[PDB]
Amino acid sequence: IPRPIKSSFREGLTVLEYFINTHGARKGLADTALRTADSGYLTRRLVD
Amino acid sequence: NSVPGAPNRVSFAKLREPLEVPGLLDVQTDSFEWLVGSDRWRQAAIDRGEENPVGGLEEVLAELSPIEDFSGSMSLSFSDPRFDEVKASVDECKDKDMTYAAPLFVTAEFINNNTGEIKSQTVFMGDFPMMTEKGTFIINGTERVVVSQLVRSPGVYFDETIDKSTEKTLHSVKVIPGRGAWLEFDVDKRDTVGVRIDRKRRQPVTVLLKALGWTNEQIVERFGFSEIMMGTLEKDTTSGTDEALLDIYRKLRPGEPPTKESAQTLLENLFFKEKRYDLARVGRYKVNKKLGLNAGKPITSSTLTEEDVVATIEYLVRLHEGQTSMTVPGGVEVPVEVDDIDHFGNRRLRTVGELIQNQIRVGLSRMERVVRERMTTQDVEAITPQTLINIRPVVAAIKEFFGTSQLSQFMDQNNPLSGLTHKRRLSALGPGGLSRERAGLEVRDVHPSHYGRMCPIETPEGPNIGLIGSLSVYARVNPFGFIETPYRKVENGVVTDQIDYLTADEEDRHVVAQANSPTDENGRFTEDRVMVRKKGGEVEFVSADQVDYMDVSPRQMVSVATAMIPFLEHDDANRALMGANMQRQAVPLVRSEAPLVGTGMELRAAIDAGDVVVADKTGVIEEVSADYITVMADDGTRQSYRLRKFARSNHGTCANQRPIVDAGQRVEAGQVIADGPCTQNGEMALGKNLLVAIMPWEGHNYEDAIILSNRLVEEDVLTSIHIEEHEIDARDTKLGAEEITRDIPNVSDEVLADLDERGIVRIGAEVRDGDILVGKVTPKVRDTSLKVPHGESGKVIGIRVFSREDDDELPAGVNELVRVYVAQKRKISDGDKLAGRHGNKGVIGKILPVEDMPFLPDGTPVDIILNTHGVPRRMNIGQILETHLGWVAKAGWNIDVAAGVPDWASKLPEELYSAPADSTVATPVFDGAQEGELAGLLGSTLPNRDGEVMVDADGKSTLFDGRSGEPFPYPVTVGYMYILKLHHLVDDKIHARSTGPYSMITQQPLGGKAQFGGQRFGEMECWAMQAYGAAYTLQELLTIKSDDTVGRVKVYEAIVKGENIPEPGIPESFKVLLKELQSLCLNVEVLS
Amino acid sequence: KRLKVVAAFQQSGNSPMGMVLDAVPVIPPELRPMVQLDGGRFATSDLNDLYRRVINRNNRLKRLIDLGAPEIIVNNEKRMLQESVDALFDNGRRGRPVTGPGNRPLKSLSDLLKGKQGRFRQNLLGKRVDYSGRSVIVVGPQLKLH
Amino acid sequence: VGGLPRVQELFEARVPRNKAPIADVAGRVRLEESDKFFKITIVPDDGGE
Amino acid sequence: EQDNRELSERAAADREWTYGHVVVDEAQELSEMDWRLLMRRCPRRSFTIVGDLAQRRSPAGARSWGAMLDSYVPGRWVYKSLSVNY
Amino acid sequence: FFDELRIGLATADDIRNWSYGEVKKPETINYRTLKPEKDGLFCEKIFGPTRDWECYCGKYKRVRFKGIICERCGVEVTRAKVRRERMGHIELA
Ligand SMILES: [Zn+2]
Repeated sequence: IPRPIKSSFREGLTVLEYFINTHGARKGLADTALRTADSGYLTRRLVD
Repeated sequence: NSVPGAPNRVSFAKLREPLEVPGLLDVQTDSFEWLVGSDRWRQAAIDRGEENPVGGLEEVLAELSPIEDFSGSMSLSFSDPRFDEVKASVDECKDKDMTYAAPLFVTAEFINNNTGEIKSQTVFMGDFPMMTEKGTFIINGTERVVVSQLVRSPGVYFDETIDKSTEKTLHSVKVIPGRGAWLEFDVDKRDTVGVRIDRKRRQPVTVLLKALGWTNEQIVERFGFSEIMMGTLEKDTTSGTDEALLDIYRKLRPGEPPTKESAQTLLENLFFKEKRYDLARVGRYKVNKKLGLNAGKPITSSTLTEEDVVATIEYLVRLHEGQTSMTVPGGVEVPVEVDDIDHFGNRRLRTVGELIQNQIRVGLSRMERVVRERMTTQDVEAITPQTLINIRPVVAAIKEFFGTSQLSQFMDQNNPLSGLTHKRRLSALGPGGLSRERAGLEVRDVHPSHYGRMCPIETPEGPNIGLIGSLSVYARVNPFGFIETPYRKVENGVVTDQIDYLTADEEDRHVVAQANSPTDENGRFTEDRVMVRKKGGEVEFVSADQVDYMDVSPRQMVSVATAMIPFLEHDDANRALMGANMQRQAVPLVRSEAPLVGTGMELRAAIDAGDVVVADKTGVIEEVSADYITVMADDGTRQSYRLRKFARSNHGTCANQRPIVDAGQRVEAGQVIADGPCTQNGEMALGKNLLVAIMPWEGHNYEDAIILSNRLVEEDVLTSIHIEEHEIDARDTKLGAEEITRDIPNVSDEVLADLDERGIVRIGAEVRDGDILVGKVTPKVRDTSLKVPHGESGKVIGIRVFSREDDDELPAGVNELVRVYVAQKRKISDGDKLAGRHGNKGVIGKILPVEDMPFLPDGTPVDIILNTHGVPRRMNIGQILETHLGWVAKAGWNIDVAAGVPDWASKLPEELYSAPADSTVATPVFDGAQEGELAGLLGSTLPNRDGEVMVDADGKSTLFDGRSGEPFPYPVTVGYMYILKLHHLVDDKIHARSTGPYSMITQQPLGGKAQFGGQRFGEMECWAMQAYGAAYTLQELLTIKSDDTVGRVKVYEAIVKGENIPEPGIPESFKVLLKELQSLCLNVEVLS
Repeated sequence: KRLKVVAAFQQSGNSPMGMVLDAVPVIPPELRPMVQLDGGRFATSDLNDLYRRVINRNNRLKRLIDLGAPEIIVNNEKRMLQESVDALFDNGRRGRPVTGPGNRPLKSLSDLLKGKQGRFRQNLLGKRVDYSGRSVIVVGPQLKLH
Repeated sequence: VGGLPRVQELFEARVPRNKAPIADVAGRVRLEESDKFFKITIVPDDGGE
Repeated sequence: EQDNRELSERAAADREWTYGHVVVDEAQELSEMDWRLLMRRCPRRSFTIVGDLAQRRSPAGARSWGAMLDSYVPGRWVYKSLSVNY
Repeated sequence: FFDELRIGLATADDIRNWSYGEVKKPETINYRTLKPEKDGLFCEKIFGPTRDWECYCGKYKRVRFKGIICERCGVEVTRAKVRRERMGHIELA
């Protein structure tokens, strides 16, 4: 997003800044089971 | 304020809220009102909108009336639904294990078209589960909540999908009603338009057009702006309507012979007959807004017509050809544009009302059938409607939705906020929704259409991430089902006070400003590069007269648990998410205390939820006890409120209420008369303010663990009450009848100490695992008594006993029922979980005596020690600021304005210039305490009892070690933080097993905390163990401990006797498998 | 594809004469248990039924072959025996299953060690190990690594 | 993006998407190129094909 | 599987290909069936036919344009000329 | 002890050998008196006894003498644990 966040968590993000920073956060909390599953699949193979 | 009894809670807010937060659970009540045509809703509609306000029952009964047969000699209609008073109150229901319902009535008229004789007859439709003032239902005694479902709106949805084989663009459309068949058009790589009906084999759309009575001249007139369409015309082996109707009937009804009339009536009663196909009213709205049809004109009732099936194609072509406009012949201009699926213009909300409507419709369809089938085989001139009618199906639908549905959920009664967020919850899963297969990662995303409509933070952390959500605070719900949020209106660069609620599509064709934008004395603007959001979720600098709207507050997108977080813009979304979902799991304490530093959002949450008691009418407190409050009002009437004492929730908590008013007091209306489980003077108190030191102690606060004083146990600060329910039924049996009594086969004579004459334990008696609560028997005779499960213990509160004889109510096969309610006061031990409102939790490692805690130069010990290592890599510093302000409050302040307000109190009100101790304050999430103000107020910080300031102007206080007595060489950040005790306790999460109950279907332990089952030993553990080379322990786990039977016996014996453990024989998973291959005549042999 | 089944019996100490059966074994009861229920009802598997069917057909066929009866009824009952035994081994593979009370196919012997409810897949999963517990962990730095 | 996909692409002996051709022989190269295409010819050092 | 051959090659290896435009120089040397093929190739009918009937060496030829085109693009084809010679 | 596992085709002699009898009746139990029937299924003579150390005759029940075949019922008296480790055959017509 070419609009950056020119504020820190010390100054305090504005409302929009705090809105466009939820996207990647939720992407992470979502992906962080598929990642585990892929690793486990590779490991299951390597073990078999 | 706007609340009569308003504990003064000063605010650092620098703006004025031009719009008071609405009722927070209206999303439920308004919808249930639309369903029963209540007069409030009827006028609310008439007051703005339409002229005939049609309800939600009226609507089904109209879309059902009249029930005719094939001939029409007779007809049977329903109308004018009525709701006569409820039988019993909410308490009477929650106690008698009964539902909160009202008799429903509807007039049923019958005609005899041969004669024409009316036989009007009022009817009894059933007892209809009604809805409480709190936004709930009460089903069979338990309190429930009908969550709202997110779905995709009916309509016509275009698309574009780069092709795979050829890397070619190719468009598609799709018409999706509430009921009917899916009609899809496409443009493929061969550049030939096509169609599919009931998702069947594909066809040239020209087939459909001609089937609709179109001649190639008509087509060439309408189309012809596109050569692909002319080509689909030429390259077609079916000319003439009837030939095309036969084509459709063939690719759609194979084996049955084509008949002219059959095909005509098929294409008629597939889309255009409003019995097998209906775009619900929202569907028609969406399909007219798009396509520019039926402009400025009713949407009363309709289904698919021809103009829409044709403008769909014109839109598809005009879009393939890459255009930005379409002006249908008669319709209006419209932008050509692909449709986003997760956009809220396209997604919509089924509220409790619509769900119940649908299930009532289902029951009514069953009733309609059953009516017909007894409407041919009866004697006319005799049949009233109450003969043709069997209401049973209806009730079942009702009783099958308020039970056996994934949207009627047991209420989250762990604390007021948990329920309040349960009721404002949006689900994208359930009957009619989706599942974890289709549920990918774009429905679980945040979309720029959620601003003011859905919270981008509140949602679970695991497999329900992004699907479940929570509705914002300033948002409401269109009658269609689309969520609206308010915006201030702006004219000529200056902002008015006219509030206009917008749904997304409207929001998208405007330039929307930001609340924190400056103004001066008028709402006018003083900057020029105003920050705005544009259509495509985009944000940018723009001019002044160029804004078409404005936001009311900064907290328009946040929710009700995320707005009770101070210093949010200083935390990160993950940790704020976790804080929110933590507050929502927080037990009620024996004594509640409100945040010394909070947000202007706890009072209103506590009111709207409903675990408090508010003055119905202004008046004067006549009498006050702990079980009753009595107000003699100003009009002469005497209201009498009753209080729930030690009331078990659905989660073991306590719902005790306690008054906060004294006799003779004069209360307004809207004033809090009693507090709840987690309120103090009407504002959420889910936790405690505790004196915290930010420092690493001697390794006992390592990796997120925490350290506590023992004053939090001595003074039962973080102590909770937990109640639990134990039920036993006494039913009949062949061998005999179960009779609950005191006497029992040979057992002790003391165990019957706490048992009264009836065999049920005696109140005020303390109990212990294995001890008896109530005595039941199955003949032989047997000892079938109820005993406390392992761990749980406490004192007998209550006994709720139901008997066949007394005739209260019971199920089938059962004759008697006893519920026991036993309580447990739980002080904060080690292993328990704590947290704060910023995503900072941790188990308790060490509970330290007060004399070894880091104490201050006042003698004041700290109460909790938190480590420095988890703060700066998690971005949850909002707790540091919280801590500082907590100090600033517990120890008041006075800015010295002798020479004038300093350069950092400029923006401050004239009410924060000073404050005494214990001075609660408010730092709203995005209009709150800045950092200069806080650094300055850390210096004022009135001295103590002895004229000394224990804390510097940086938040740091020199401390002393209670073990060495020597001071720590470096000053330490100290303050007061608001923390919370979580349902994740110890006793309810601890387990252990040596040998107990096994399955008897698999030869394994009955795996479960309730069945006293052991832990599992999966594949990965076996892998690790094999990688150690450990081979006798692995065999010990897989044979001696789980499945083997003689092995378990012999090992228990060998250990209880003291003889070395026997050695394996030959695997018993082999001594029998053999005896299966010797059965298939396989000569499996084992050899050396 | 055809050379394999022949090169097998080329060296296999055994010849293909086992594909054809002249005796058939039975399992030990504890694999076909039949137990009353706690209240008067019964609970069984469906292998005793298959063996009973086989044995009925076989004894009747024995008779038909002692009674000098025509070749046709002997032939018919022999087809029936083949069908019944093939069912017992793997009912549901060839043609139509042999349904039971509930129009359910009777669980054959292949259906005893094939699926995850099968004697092979078992012991490759979690077993609910006794002499075990679980709790919540806190930190002790007054401790040693062992 | 050569992470877990590449590991799965190797331990399973799969032909890669961006496959590169290798030299069946030693020697020198004659490199020609035309519109959107390379053509290499390996003249060996032994004196063969 | 994944060979993402360039457009020229992915196309020329397929007669079931729909182009987006078609140039034809010395187009008088073509036959009714040739144009049938071409117009089965481009359904968008976005041709740029060049030619000169009086430069024809073919006994299938055109002898006029409307002959071969009105069967595919009647009244919807433009005829421009280039009169000067330099 | 175990070193390898061989699997192969069974002959009729292998099945005649694995066995301890030859069942002939289509009888499993007596639904009335709840007892396995003779020369049928769940029999005690070729699969072993059900109650431990007692013959289906129920006479030579004491364990003090082991390794005898009660002539009446034919049930060698021993541990019932064999009813898992015991097979029989059927010499099909
Ligand atoms: Zn005997």
